[PDB]
Amino acid sequence: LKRLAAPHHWLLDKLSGCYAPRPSAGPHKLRESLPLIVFLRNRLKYALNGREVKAILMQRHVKVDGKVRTDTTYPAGFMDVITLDATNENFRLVYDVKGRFAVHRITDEEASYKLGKVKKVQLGKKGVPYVVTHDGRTIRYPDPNIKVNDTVKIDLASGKITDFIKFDAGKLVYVTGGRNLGRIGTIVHKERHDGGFDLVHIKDSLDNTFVTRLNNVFVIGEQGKPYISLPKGKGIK
Amino acid sequence: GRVFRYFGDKLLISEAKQSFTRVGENNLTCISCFQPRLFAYTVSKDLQLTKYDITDFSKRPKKLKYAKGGAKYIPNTTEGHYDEILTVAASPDGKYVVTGGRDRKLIVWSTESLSPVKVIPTKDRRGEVLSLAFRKNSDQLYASCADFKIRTYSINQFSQLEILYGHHDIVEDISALAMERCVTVGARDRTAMLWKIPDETRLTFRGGDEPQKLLRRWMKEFFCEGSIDVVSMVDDFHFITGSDNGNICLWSLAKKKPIFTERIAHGILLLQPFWITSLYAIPYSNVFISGSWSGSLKVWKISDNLRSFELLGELSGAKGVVTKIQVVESKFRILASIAKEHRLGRWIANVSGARNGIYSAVIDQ
Amino acid sequence: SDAVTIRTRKVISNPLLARKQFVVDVLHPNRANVSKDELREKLAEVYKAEKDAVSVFGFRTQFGGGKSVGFGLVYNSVAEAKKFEPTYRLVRYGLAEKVEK
RNA sequence: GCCGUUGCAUUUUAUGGC
RNA sequence: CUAAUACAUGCUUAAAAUCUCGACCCUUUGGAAGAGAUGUAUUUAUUAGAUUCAUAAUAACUUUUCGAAUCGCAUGGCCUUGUGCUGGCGAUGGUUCAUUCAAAUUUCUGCCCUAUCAACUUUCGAUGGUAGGAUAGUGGCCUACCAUGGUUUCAACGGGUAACGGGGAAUAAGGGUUCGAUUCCGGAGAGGGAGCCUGAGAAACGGCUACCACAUCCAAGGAAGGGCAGGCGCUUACCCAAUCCUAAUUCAGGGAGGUAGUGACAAUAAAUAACGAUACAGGGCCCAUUC
Repeated sequence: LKRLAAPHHWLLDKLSGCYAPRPSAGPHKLRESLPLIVFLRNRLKYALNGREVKAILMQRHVKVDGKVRTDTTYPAGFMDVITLDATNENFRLVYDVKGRFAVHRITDEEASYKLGKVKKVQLGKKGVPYVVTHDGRTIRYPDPNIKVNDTVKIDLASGKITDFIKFDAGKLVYVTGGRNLGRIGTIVHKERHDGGFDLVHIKDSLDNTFVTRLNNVFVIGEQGKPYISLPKGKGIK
Repeated sequence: GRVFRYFGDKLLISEAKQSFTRVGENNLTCISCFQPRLFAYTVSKDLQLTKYDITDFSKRPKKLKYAKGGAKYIPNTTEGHYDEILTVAASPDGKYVVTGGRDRKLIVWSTESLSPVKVIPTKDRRGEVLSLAFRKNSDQLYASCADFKIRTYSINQFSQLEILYGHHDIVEDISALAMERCVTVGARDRTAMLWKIPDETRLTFRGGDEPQKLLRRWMKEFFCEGSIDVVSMVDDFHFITGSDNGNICLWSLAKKKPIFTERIAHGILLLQPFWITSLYAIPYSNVFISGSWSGSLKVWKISDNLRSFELLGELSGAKGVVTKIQVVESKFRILASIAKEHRLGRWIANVSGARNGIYSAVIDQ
Repeated sequence: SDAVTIRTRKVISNPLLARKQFVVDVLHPNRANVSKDELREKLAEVYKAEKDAVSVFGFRTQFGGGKSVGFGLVYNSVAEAKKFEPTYRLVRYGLAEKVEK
């Protein structure tokens, strides 16, 4: 990846180089994830060089969602738990009110799960069904109530399902793409749109409405009462 | 830090212990008292430093040690003062105490054996020392200089840090706290400036309110600001100044204009208002003490909202020109250096009770 | 030798690299462009580890003279200087051999 | 610490002049 | 002459093994005659799908494919000790799916002017359907049959803009200048031709064979490169320390990248002196060229 071709949510300025760290192939997309090299020296700033990254990578300080991933440019995406065992830090990757990834230091058991919207449900080999989440993870043997547009609280010590929340009106949403990235308000109503592009209307606790696609609507809980500690700013914008 | 010690009401003022000591010097310019047993240091225009012990609150300050220079030390690398010493300041470790005056040098002294441990040339014919102020719990010397400078030293290593420029007349008064900032006045430019040492910036507050507009006030219901004589820092967010016409100006760091100005304090006696010749606040408190040659130290209580201040009272035990105020505690012991004339060699008129010495006043609770 | 008075600010504990980063300030009245060697000596006596546990670089001086600001480093041990430092600075400090090719 | 004056009688305490 | 990282060979373990059920007995922390069943790739056919996809059996198919003779940290567990079972930590391949990176087909939107351009296309596919071939893939994409069709007046098509195309970068009327040879990509060509290859991704010419122009060497048999850049006409060196990419990959590399040469059409600051002192000496200077 080249510079002035890197996306805006990495917060990198026009000087200092010619190329950008291209996100590697992985469970997340290239456009809505932030690489590990961009995470530690450009957000947390505790390294200074690109060479200083690989020294930290080969000392096993870091692990993403319980797994180390000691590649330079691994695409850590949304709801990912980056864990610094040295100095005892835990992190959750969440967007700002402007669309950029935020640092939110989380607790020790809030770092023991994540929330995964399932993308698709099909009947696998030998009669067992399976769900496929948005973060490149598959879970076989699901609860048969779980279908598409449902988020799943994931165990993170095993690949098993601990909780699921169905896509309903009045359940705590979070925008994951588009112009309205980073807003909350649990649902106004739905539009069918036979032919795709399904519009879900959201009005916040500060009583203002907006329109996003069904692509971007990611529920995280019930009204009020979230299932993850939200940063300051509260997605109200 | 902000103002938190609220004890203006607790001060029993009317029965404060008042006493006075006559000393063997003419025209004592300053007094500086250490608190870690408590010490005291006095310099006069008779070329002398004198060390007192004031750890016993019921007693007058008894004599420990004293040192007087002479005309031997005419050159400027001599280890002694050969002219009037205008200010004195003790280091917060109790190990050194430095003097300087019209001999345009800076002589650091040992508190133990009273020996000249350092002499520093200011290297300017206009680099006269006027006020030395130490940062609280530090050794970074702030030196007001008559060539419109502020010179910053270190004590433990005896070096020079940096110099601030900017004023338009002679910097008389400078006050500091434990942070790295200080307030200065230029005393005829009719402004005061706040100095951030690492930021190397200044914030300039402006006096000079015309009494003509006050004559508008005289239609609604005085005297000229000509010389901002003293400045004192109450907290890191506000300060005060004392003028040549009885007005005492309260200042906020968010206010370009005076957030308060008190009208005539020590009074008059066409007519002549008294000069605000001394001004010293108790640190991080709401209480401050202003002094004149009128004969009574007037003490004032800052309001809780930092918007006005109110009279605590008057202490009439000290007749003569009050040059410098020191306040120590444990109870409270007030010391005041009373000289026969003003600090600057200035002329004084018809003073009742011409005497030289130290005022002491103990206030309980 | 004019009371060097090396001042340090911006101290942040960095235990994941086992170090403490801080901006070195070098006031030097009547003294010009002192060293890289004496600086590592005289800031290791406020942290009290060793000379070769101290890295330093940078230092574009003030215009005219009398002030110099660079960038300083201190580690927890000698072996950390052999792992966490760049390869040419250790040759510069003397702690390594530059295999020329 | 120059002088005067008062209570303890001067060390102690208070006041006037240079 | 002779090795393996070469070629051809075979258990899937204590008699296979593991699962369910069971006429009955007994209450249980249970036990039984007998009764059923089990890995897997390719092509076609049938049927279930109640609540042709998945899933399954069925009947055949293929050169009938696979089925752990593995690797390291340690020289590993266990008994009266058997050709024993395999392997404490985690490592590779193989079966199959999704994802990621992409790649390919596809929807809509989007530039000047022009009727002094009113009809365009068919024919040997233009339009539709049938069926077949072809490809990684649905599809007139291609071929045989049948029909005579499809677009268009708030405008199809024909035609000019010497700007190879836009997103974009500066002055900042948005009209405009410059670049579009663009910072990102798309079309062309590597002497000209046809055929052929590798890789998931090339139509590779900065891959191969052959044909054609075409020249260099010759010991006279034969062997060989593709007519190219660069400069004048108006002297070009060093280094992977940073960014990113690659790695037999914490080593190093990069005709990626970074660092010195070149100077009156212009133009930029200011140096070539500053301050004192005395004895001699005056017909010294200006205006009317005048008087």
